[PDB]
This record gives sequence, structure tokens and C-alpha cells, in this order.
Amino acid sequence: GPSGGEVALEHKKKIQKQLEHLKKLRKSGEEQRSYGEEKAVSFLKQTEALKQRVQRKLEQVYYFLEQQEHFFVASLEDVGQMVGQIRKAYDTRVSQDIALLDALIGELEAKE
Amino acid sequence: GPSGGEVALEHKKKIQKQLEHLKKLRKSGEEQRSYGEEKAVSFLKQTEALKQRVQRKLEQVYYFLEQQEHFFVASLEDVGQMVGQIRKAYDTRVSQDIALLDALIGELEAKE
Amino acid sequence: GPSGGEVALEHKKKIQKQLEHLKKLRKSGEEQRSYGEEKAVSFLKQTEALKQRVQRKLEQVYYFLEQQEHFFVASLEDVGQMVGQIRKAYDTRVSQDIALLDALIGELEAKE
Amino acid sequence: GPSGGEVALEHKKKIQKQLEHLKKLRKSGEEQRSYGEEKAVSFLKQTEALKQRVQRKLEQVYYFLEQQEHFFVASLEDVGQMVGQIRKAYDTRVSQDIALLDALIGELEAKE
Repeated sequence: GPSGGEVALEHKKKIQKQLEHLKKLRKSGEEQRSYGEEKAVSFLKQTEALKQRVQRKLEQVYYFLEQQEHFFVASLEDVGQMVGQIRKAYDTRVSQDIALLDALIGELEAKE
Repeated sequence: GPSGGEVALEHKKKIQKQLEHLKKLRKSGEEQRSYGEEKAVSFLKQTEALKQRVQRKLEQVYYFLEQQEHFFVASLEDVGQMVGQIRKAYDTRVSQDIALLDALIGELEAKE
Repeated sequence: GPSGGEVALEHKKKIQKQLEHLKKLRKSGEEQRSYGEEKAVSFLKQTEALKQRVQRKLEQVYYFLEQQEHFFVASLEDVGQMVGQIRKAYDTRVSQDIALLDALIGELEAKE
Repeated sequence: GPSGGEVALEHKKKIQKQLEHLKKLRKSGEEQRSYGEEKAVSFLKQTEALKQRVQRKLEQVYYFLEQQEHFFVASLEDVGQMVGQIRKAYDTRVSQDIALLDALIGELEAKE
């Protein structure tokens, strides 16, 4: 037969190997739950950063449109003022032509 | 000699043409002043139109960036929730395995 | 003590519960692997959808900037052609006025 | 009577004062044509400048979108490659745990 000695032996080893596999499995559990955690934390963290990058960009754009809106209205205001001064200057001039034609008019008319 | 009659005639005509060429010039002055004004009025007007068009536009761009900013933060919030629920559901599950491995461990390791 | 029948019994029950726990653990493994796959799949999918949505958007912005740039150059082209017509219409008119003043100039200048 | 002398005198002055007003008016004419020209030239020129400023802007904006589109698709590719690697690493680790239960399974299921 096998003998009481060598039966006890193998069973001891046998239960040893078992309890070894199990405790790994349980280690692997804890690492798995750990990797999951740190990875979820990392994910959320980066994502946050994406959310802020994209925001800070949109701010930069917002303000850029405002400055451009501003510059644009000011250009056209400026145009406004120019058309105004070219009008005025011509008018002053043409009416001085006209006042001087009236001079020439009334005099021929009033003697005649 | 050219006669007193034909002298008087030529002068009369000669002085009429002059008063004619003058009163045109004066008419022509009033028209230039009038055209100048109308056309400054118009120019300003269209310019104003251009001004508002661009604003009302930039307004459309502004609100469009808001909508998209909203949709973007909200997408990423969603991702947030998902990652989270995927961390919880794995955790629960793995921790179940673990406590069930512990059940197996104590047992071997207390008859041992 | 227990008798042959009650040890054989307990051991049978004992090895059964064990195999019952192991095999759940093995089922729970397969579920875990399956869930992690289906969930990587859907996450990638949604991501993709995010990718194309943002793209489809930027496309819409690109072409909007093009149509507006277009309208703007054409607007200013218009301004150009208007300034040019008001310049021409005034020139024609003044040079008439002028050519007629010359009519009157040479007249006196030539008799005197 | 006023004497042939002081009649010749008045007429001389009278005609002088006329050819004087009529030559100013004619100068005033060509100055009007000159002023309107250089001011058409100036107006067109600034306008041209406005035209090109708006373009070089819209050109800066366009390239800015391209770069953001680029950064965005790369971020998400990145996310892609991450999800994949986390999927991979769990998978290895779980099917490993599995095979280990399969070692434990067949053992009982062949001695039994």
C-alpha cells in the first residue's frame, strides 16, 4: 500500500497547493479592485482637464469676437464721420459758388 | 454803322444769354448740394444696415458657442457618470468574489 | 464517534459546496470579461459618435465663415462701385459747369 | 453828366469784377473735381484695407479651427487607446484567474 506516512504527506501538499491558488485569486481580486479605482480616478481627472481646456479655449474665442465686434463698429463709425465731413466741406464750397452767382444774378436783374 | 436799333438788339440778347448761363450754374449748384445730401443720407443708411447685419450675426455666433459649450460639458459629465457606474459595478462584483474567497480561506485555514 | 456513514456524508457535502463556490467564481470571471468587452465596445462607439458630431459641427462653422466672408467682400465691392458712380456723376456735372464758365470767360476775355 | 472818362472807368471796373468772380468760380470748379477725386481714391484705399484686414482675420480663425479639430480628434484617439489598454489588461488578468479556477475545477471533477 501507500503507507500512512506518504498519504499524510501528499494530502498536506495537496491542501497546500489549494490554499496557495486561492490566496493568489484573492490577491488578484484586490489588485483588480485597486487597478479599477486608480484607473477611474485617472480617467475622470484627464476628462476634467479636457473640459477645462475646451472651456478656456471658448473663452479666448468669446473675447476675440468681442474685440472684433468692437473694432468693426468703430471702423464704420469712422466711415460715418468721413462721409459726414466730405458732405460738409462740399456743401460749404458749393454754397459759396452759389452765393457768388446770386451776386452776379441780382445785379444784372436790378439794373435791367 | 450798325444802327442804334441793331446795337440795342445785340446787347439785349448778349445780356440775356449771360443771365441764362448764370442761372443754370446756380441751378446746377442747388442740384449738387441736393445730390450730395441724399447720397450722404443713403450711404450712412446702408452702412448702418451693414452694421446691424454683422451684429445680429455675431449675436448668432455667440449663442451658438453657448449651446455647444453646454452640450460639450454635458457630454463629458455623462462620460463621468458612466465611468463611475462601471467602477461601482465591477467593484461590487469583485468584492463579492473576494468575500467568497475569504469564506473558502478561513475554512481550510481553521481546520488546518 | 460519527460512524462511517456520517463522515463519508459530511465530506461529500463538504467537497460539493467547494466545487459550488469555485464554479460561481469561474462564472463570475467570464461575466466580468464579457461585461468589460461589451462596455469597452459601447464606450468606443459613443466616443466615435462624439468625434463625428464635433466634426459635423466644425464643418458647419467652416462653411458659415465662407458664406459670410463672401457676403462681406461683395458688400464692400458694392461700396466701391457706388463711390465710383458718385465720383463720376459729380465730375461730369462740375466739368459741365466749368466748360460753361469758360464759355463765359473767353467771351469777355476776347472782346476786351 | 458823369463824363466819358468816369463812364469808361465804371464799365472797366464793372467788367473786371465780373471776370474776377467768374474765374474764382472756375477755380472752385477744378478744386471740387480734384477734391472729389483724391477722396474717391482715399475712400477706396481704406476700404481695400478693411477688406484685407477682415480676410487675414478670417484666415487666422480658419487655421485656428483646424488646429482645434486636430487637437480634439487626437485627444479622443488617445482616449480610445486607453480604453483599449485597460480592457486588455483586465482581460489578461481575469482569464488568468479563470484558468487558475479551471486547474482547481478539473482536479475535483476527475478525482470525484
